[PDB]
Amino acid sequence: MPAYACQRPTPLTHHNTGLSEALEILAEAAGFEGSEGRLLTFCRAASVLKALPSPVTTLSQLQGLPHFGEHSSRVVQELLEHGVCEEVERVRRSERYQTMKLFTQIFGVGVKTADRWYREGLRTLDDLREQPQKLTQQQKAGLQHHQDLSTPVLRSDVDALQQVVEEAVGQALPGATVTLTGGFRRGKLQGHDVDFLITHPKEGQEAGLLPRVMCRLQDQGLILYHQAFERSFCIFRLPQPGSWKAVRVDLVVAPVSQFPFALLGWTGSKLFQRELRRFSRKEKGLWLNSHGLFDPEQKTFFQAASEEDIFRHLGLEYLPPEQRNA
DNA sequence: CGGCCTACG
DNA sequence: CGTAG
DNA sequence: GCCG
Ligand SMILES: [Mn+2]
Ligand SMILES: [Mn+2]
Ligand SMILES: [Mn+2]
Ligand SMILES: [Mn+2]
Ligand SMILES: [Mn+2]
Ligand SMILES: [Mn+2]
Ligand code: NA
Repeated sequence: MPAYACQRPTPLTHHNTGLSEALEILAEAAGFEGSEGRLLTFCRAASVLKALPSPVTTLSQLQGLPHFGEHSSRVVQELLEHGVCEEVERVRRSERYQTMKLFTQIFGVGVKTADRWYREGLRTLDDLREQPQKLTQQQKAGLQHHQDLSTPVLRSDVDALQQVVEEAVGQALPGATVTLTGGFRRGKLQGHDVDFLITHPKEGQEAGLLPRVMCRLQDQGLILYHQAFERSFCIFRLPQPGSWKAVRVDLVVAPVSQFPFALLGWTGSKLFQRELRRFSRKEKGLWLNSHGLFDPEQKTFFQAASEEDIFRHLGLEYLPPEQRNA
């Protein structure tokens, strides 16, 4: 088992679901306390289990696995022997965990804001609604739409949404294309939002595109909320039988020269991409982001025509999106 | 021990 | 500060 | 919390 998640296939469904979910609770809780290092170790340990070919049945099967030390091994041991880990359950029921989870779920609220509200004594959404002058416009939108935004987006919803985005994109710039990214591109059947990547085959034609797209979607009455720019974090009105629901949609524009890097970055998973950027820098001495791959010694950017090119540049076996579910 | 991804709005 | 994978 |  290699130490970096980008070095091994990780399928969407696997054989250690219960174990990985428990470690991800501890990862999430570490994030709420500002310990990004502990969050990373628990996320990485969970991801190792997702990549295994069969269920872990005995503690002995953890020896030699990367990111399993005393703490993560004790969690698994308690789950194997008792079906529950007391630490995990204590986190689950804790007021701190439940409230930080509730608050950070709000669009416009991060860990730092949620923690401040927690220290001020706030605990519920209605607490926040009874003091609305303290909220940003973004947070007000996130709170008004919170119920709809807590409802999973179905892959069945995504097709209809892509065609309306394509219509606006085609008026904004004929020939421009829309690609579904994020978790749906990795094969998820549900998600918390829809992610789209927009480009145009003629380099430079994409300049100034996203404002033109947003104006057109807004004129169609489809935009419930949005803030030159190249990323837009929106709330869209999506049809429903006899009504509609609010859905989070992210739109990103990239020049076609950067498209493989943007496709790779926006297809995720989040942990996969953090691990891939870490691997690039620490093992290969190259700097990766969603715009390109930089050699800081020769002062040059790698040209990529495909995701396959990027894996080759980095000396990694190619993984299709459905094996990037770290 | 230091490091932990790397951007844009 | 928020947001993205 | 774990790697290297
Ligand atoms: Mn170990
Ligand atoms: Mn026991
Ligand atoms: Mn998504
Ligand atoms: Mn998104
Ligand atoms: Mn850019
Ligand atoms: Mn996210
Ligand atoms: Na949030």
